[PDB]
Amino acid sequence: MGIVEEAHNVKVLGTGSRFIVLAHGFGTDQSVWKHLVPHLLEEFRVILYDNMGAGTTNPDYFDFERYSTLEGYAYDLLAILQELRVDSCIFVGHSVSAMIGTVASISRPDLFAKIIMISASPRYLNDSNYFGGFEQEDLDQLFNAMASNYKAWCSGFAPMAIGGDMESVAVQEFSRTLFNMRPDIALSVLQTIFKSDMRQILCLVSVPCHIIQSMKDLAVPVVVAEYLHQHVGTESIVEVMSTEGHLPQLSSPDVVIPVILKHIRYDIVA
Ligand SMILES: CC1=C[C@@H](O)OC1=O
Repeated sequence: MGIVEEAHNVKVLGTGSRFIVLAHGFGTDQSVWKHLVPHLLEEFRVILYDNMGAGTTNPDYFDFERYSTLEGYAYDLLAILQELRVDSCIFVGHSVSAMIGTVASISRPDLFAKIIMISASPRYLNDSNYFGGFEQEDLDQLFNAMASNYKAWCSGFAPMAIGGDMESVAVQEFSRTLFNMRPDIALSVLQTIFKSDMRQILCLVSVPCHIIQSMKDLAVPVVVAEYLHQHVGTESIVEVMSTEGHLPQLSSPDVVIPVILKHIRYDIVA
């Protein structure tokens, strides 16, 4: 394996000709895609990778300056796509990875045939002019909790992010990946995500975007999906699903997998 492949736990599965890249969100890893991957093996070559800072990655590679902005993660994605020699791909970014691929696509639009966003937001904090879902006090509270008892925070956060029954399998799975992060990395990364503001780069997007989210998502009001639709600088489409949860591809795969497959297969009218 190449040096980049190894560092990000890169996997390339399936026997298709076209590439599809699945990029996971905060607190989880490439296993979040477990219900989707079996349906792509015949049509594509599926690229899975882990973000630096996930519990599956080496904590000594986490460079706090590099990842102080989402650009740092976008550089990692480009490096992965280069090492693998992708010509073009369909990119599926979950949570923060939606914006990471968006940033990457502005530097290299040739690499991206289409972006599919799941549980995406360009900004979580409110503005007298924009509703992201959170005030600064909400954040201060979250971070005080994380810093004071990470193990306890993971147990209470997991059911909230996942939604539905608090003793479900998906909650256990997310709870476990959450606690596998080094607490100071988890704290730093979630702060970086919650403070971010990508609104101004949306009009520069030149790759069509499919914007998918649960109707009940603790971190993404439904109006943020409309916001991304309005401000993305090219063709885009919204699909709000009748599901609850920030990781719906994991907690409601029976419902969510067909939606993602639909947006992989069909294209938006130019
Ligand atoms: C999983 C997730 C949390 C959200 O705030 O952004 C993400 O990446």
